[PDB]
Parts: sequence; structure tokens; C-alpha cells
Amino acid sequence: EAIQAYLAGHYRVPKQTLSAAAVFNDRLCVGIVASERAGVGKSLYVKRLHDKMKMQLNVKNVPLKTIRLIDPQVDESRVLGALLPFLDAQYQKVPVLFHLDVTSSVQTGIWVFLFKLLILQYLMDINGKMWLRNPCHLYIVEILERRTQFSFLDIFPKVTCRPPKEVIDMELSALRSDTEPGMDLWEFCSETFQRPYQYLRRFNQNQDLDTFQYQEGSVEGTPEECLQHFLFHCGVINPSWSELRNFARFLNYQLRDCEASLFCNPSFIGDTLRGFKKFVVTFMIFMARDFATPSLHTEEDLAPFSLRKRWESEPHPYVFFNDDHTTMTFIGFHLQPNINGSVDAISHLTGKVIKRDVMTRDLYQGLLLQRVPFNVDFDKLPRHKKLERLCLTLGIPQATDPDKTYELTTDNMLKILAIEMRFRCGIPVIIMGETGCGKTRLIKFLSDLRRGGTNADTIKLVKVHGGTTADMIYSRVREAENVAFANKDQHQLDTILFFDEANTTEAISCIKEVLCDHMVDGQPLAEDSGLHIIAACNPYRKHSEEMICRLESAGLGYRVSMEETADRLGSIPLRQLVYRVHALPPSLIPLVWDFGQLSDVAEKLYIQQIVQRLVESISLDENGTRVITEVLCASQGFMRKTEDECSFVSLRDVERCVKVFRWFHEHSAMLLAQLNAFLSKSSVSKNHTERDPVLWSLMLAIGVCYHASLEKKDSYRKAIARFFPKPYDDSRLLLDEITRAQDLFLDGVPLRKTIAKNLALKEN
Ligand SMILES: Nc1ncnc2c1ncn2[C@@H]1O[C@H](COP(=O)(O)OP(=O)(O)OP(=O)(O)O)[C@@H](O)[C@H]1O
Ligand SMILES: [Mg+2]
Repeated sequence: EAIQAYLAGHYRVPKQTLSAAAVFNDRLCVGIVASERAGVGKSLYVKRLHDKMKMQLNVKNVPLKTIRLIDPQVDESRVLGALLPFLDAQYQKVPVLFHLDVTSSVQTGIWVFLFKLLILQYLMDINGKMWLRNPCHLYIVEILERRTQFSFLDIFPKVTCRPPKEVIDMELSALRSDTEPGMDLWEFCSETFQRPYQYLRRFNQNQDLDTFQYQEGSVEGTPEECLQHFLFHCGVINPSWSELRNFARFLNYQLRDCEASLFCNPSFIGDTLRGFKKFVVTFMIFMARDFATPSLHTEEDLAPFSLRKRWESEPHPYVFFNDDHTTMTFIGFHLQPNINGSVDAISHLTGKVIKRDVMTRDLYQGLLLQRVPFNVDFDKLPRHKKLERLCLTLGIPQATDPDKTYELTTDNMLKILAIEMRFRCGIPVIIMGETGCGKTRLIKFLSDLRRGGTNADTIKLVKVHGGTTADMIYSRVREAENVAFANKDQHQLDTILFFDEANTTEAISCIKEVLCDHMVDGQPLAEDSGLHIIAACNPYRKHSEEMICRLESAGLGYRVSMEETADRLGSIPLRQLVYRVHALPPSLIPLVWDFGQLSDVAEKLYIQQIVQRLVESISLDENGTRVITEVLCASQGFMRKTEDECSFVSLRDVERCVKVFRWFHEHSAMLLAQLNAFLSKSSVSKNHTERDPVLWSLMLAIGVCYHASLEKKDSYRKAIARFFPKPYDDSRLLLDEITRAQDLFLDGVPLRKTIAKNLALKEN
């Protein structure tokens, strides 16, 4: 208390000196907004305080500078360089709110930097440019609680934001102080859809529980019961503010589209339409579970980064409203009438009931009499009809297919619909999936479908390296904004920026900035620009223990002990994860959802497409196509089954093995001529037989892309030979052919007399 009072007394500004501290508590020109959770309001305060600065300070403009630090070791030269443009005399006497945001990524140097800036009032570098604090600029520092006698953070004035439960728990009565913010009185714009009030308090149907007319435009409740009605149907137990915001936004959009067409005053539409509003409210609150509830869990550090709601888990209802204002879109439930005058919702194919009494027999007959797209199954439908249906649901009225190779299953359609729905709501879309999981193909197909026929670049997929700094990300996002403005002006198209491998950088908080805050380096993103931003993350998975032991036992190992390595995601070294990813921002975890799992049928289809993309250059046979497809599929099956020598397999290995096979086939004539000459040079008699170029090329390509990098080569050969034609299915023959090829390749150099010809030198 003594330290807190000392710093409060020394941080106070005199009443006569004009300062920006007039908005903060009792004229203190130092602030610390902090909380233990993520996404609870730390920055709808530094915005509200700016909002209350303009109308309360009688100044034409009050400069706002947002400085965000993302380097794990906090760099003070960056902060000094950011503050230097605000050092000229013009800003030396005007109020300047300075907001400094320290991200979760930062770990070392926070306390020293805070003691250097807030207390020591200075910042200095080697060059000599000093920056001195003035008691006229607010210095609010927004920080996540670095929970581990007191931390070096309570000595400053603090405004602890609270999730939206502790607001309803501790603040039972709306005292509304400046230390514990509650429901913002401004935040009744999209949270005002308190139709929950009506269908809940009016439980019985006949009392006009949802009536024949409800709308929005003015408030009708108190800002302490909205937060309670949004907690009963939220689904999440202890939501943050950026978990109720998304749930309210989705419900607002869907009820807004509900009060659209087919919600009017016809003569004999159903003559009652009883329960239609009840159906909408109940069923879309049910389907909000897919869009609001987190998918990740609530090998120590990988526990939060472990998927629980995989795409193959509980189904997805996904009702849409066909923004052309004509019909609905029932895509994922196939409702079935219950025995006792009710109707329930089942799975797409299983038929298991997922929810009960969603909708009633009377309105069932009313809807079927209205010819709604109900009980339609996209699994067995023509491609033309499927594309027309999904194009109508998506909004564009055209029908030109942008591709034919890309199949359209029900699970692959409910995945495009998810992204489109999150785009039209406002929820940022971030997907978790392995390399070659089909996310990039789906995004490209959706972008081309949006394009239709225009030659516009509505896709800007950015492969984000491990060495992508903040400057590159900011430059790319502003370039994408400019291109989105251009495409919205010329051809009126919605551009898509795509950050592949989002979580593989030391600066990931920048992507969180771009996605959640809609703010680039501090400057807000231009609203209503048509730019939609997607992120894709690599899964958090550890190697198998035997594979780690094998990697450590390869040569001389790491130069020093394994434990002391600096590259750590918590405790696990980055050398033990399949993808060398970094820690996700805590305000991005609720958003992440599993893209899905590649199915064996889909994998076979992709392999068949790849091999058919080879005939036009090689003129392969049907037998050749079949043998190549089977060999490659079984090769990935083996590599995915061997967890000791191959952590993960990808579809991008077939497009490399087929490339090597193509090279070998195109050189096969001269290769086989030289091999025959070399064998003739040997003492072996004329035992050479016919060598099929297709087989002699696949036999050797799998001996490079799959076989010669393993340790259990014999098992691979014995599990792969059975897919070869009849006169060639021998593991001994596989090894013999590979050895003959290596012997031929080695012969052709002037190797010295006393140089060993091992199986290692030839292989190398
Ligand atoms: N009463 C409220 N207090 C705080 N936020 C609210 C409130 N009502 C609605 N919200 C919404 O909650 C969201 C919280 O987002 P905000 O930017 O405040 O999170 P944050 O504190 O910046 O978290 P982080 O810094 O970890 O991203 C805001 O975008 C705001 O629109
Ligand atoms: Mg923030």
C-alpha cells in the first residue's frame, strides 16, 4: 500500500496543467489495464477513454498512438522509434493518449521496461536520442496477467477487466465504478436482439410468445439481464467477452435474416405459421454451438492446443436463409417426424437424433406445403444441381463451374458454408489442419466460384515462413486492403487474404491483430472494404518417443544436451514437434476449429487425379495407372503406419514421387541402354530380360521417395511388392533392381583404385 500510494501521489497531475489524465481515475497520468483471461475488455477501455477524452477535453483532436510489442525479448529501441515522431514541439504541450500493448508472446524484459519507462520516466538508446515522459500524455499499458510476495504490476494504478460472469457474480448491483466495467451502455446495437426474453419468459406457444411481429431499433431491457440471458444459451461455461460477442453477433445476423422475406403478411402462407419463430430461435441457438463454443481443450504445454471438437464429431445443422430472400437452406439435419406429434433432427447419414422437439407436425405440414428445400441429400445429387444449390445459398446467382476435379461431398459443402457464414457474420475464421488437408484447395475453389468469369485476383494466399517479421505481415495486409479496394471498385468482388501456416512465426500476435481487432499496426482497418482474412494453423503434435530416440541417435546428436536447448514451446523443445509451431494467442484459441480429417476415399480420389494428370505427357496404360495408384496408396499407408521412422504423411509426397517417376520414365531409354551395357560388362551371362519402362521407373522412384530413406526397408518391400504385376512381385527383385540402378549410376566416374564401393556410398 505504501508503494501504491507513493506512485499514485507522484503520478498525479496538477489541476491547472492541462493533461490527458482528466479521463483516468483522479488525474493519474499512468494506467495499467490488465486481466487474467483474454478478450474481456482491455481495449474497449482504451477506446472508451479516448471516446471520453474528445467530448470532455475541449480539444479539436487528441492524438492516439498504439504501440504493440511482439518480440519475446522486449525491444526498447522499437518503442523509442515509435515514440520519436511524437517528440516534436507540436505534441509537447497537447494531450496524447499513448496506448502500449504488451502481447502474450513477450516473456523477458517486461518489468525492466516498465520500471524504465513509467517510473524512471525515460528511454534512451546507444545513439543518444532520449525520450522523457511528460505529465500531460496518458501512458495506459494494457497487459495480460503473467500469472505464475507481489508481482511488479500491482504498484501501478490498475483497472481489472472481468469476464462476463464475474460481472454478474460480483457486481450483482450495477455500482458502475471506473475499476470494474460491466455491460457497456453503448453496447446495445447488436446485443439488443433480446428475443430470448420473449421465447423464454413466454414459454407457452398460444400466448403469442414470439408474436407475429418483432424487430429491432431500440432497447427494451437492463444491462444486467442481457448478460444473464446470454449466459444460459451460450453453451460455454465461463465465456470471455470475445466469446459472448461472437455468439450474440451470429444470433443477431440470423434473426435479422429471419425477419426478412417469408416473415411478412401473406394471405394463406401457412394461415398461422405457428412456431416458426420458435423454430428459428431454438434451432439456431442450437446451431450456434458450432460457431461460438471453443473447439480446443480448455505433453504438458500441448494440453490447451489439443482439438476436442474434431470435424468428424457431432454434426452441424447449418440453416441458412438464401440472401436473395426467397427460400431457406436445410443442409445438414434431415429432420424426421417423431411419433408423438413432434419432429426431431437426425444426422446426415447415421440417423441418430441430435436434438428433440425442434419443430411440430402442424408446421411440418405447413413447410412441406410451402415446398421448402427440406430433406434433400447432397450425397446423391447431380453436380449441376449441387452447384446451383450451394451457389444460391452462398448468394451469387451464377452457375458457371470454376472447376470439375474438385469433388463436392456433403462434408466438403458444409465446410465452405461454415467459412461463408463466418464471413457474413463477422467472426474471424481461423482453421487448424495438417499440411495438404484440403483447406487451401477449398479456399481456392471458393475464391474461383466467387470470381465466376472475371480475371481478378480475389485470392492472396501468403505462405508465412518461420522468419516472417511484423513488417512483412503489415505490408501484406495493407497491400491486400488496397487490392480489395481496387477489386470492389472495378469488378465488385470480395477479396480473400489467406495466411497459410499462421502459427509458425515468432510474431503471431500480428495475425491476431489483423483478424480479431481489425487493426493494422494501430491504424484501424478500413471498414466496408470487401477484404476477408483467413488464417490456417499447423496442429500441435509431438513426435513418438521412439522417433525422438531415433533422431537423437543419428550421427553425433545435438552438440550439447537436449534439455538445455533454448527453442521451447513451454517445456517441449521445438525439435520434438512435427510442425515447429509457436504458441497461439489466447484470444485466438476460442476461434480455432478443426478443418477435418482426410478420408481414405478422398485420398484415393486425389491419387487417381494425380496419376491421370500424367497420361497426357507419358501416355500411360490402364495397367500402369492401376499399378502406380495402388503402389503409391500402399506406400503412404505403410509410411503412416510406421510411427518410428515417419511422423506424418502428406498428399504432397505423391506429387513428388510421380515427378521422380516422370523423370525416370523420360530418361528410361538411355538409362536402360546404359544399364544393359553395364550388365554386359559384368561376368553375368545373357540373363537380362525385358524391362518395362513404366515398371522399371516406378520400381526405382519408390526406391528414392519412399524406400531409401527408411530403416525397415525389408518390411516396406514385402508390404509393397504384392501390388506389383505378377512377374515382378518379389522383395528380392525390388532390392536387386535398386542395387543394379545404384551400380549403374556409380559406374561412370573415375573413382580411385583404393576407394570402397559400399552400400552407403552408392546410396549417397
Ligand atoms: N462491456 C464490455 N466490455 C468489454 N468488451 C465488450 C463489452 N461488451 C461487448 N464487448 C466486446 O468484447 C470485445 C472484447 O474485445 P477487446 O478488444 O476488448 O478484447 P481485449 O481486451 O483487447 O483482449 P485482447 O487484448 O486479449 O485481445 C470487444 O471487441 C467488444 O466489442
Ligand atoms: Mg487489445
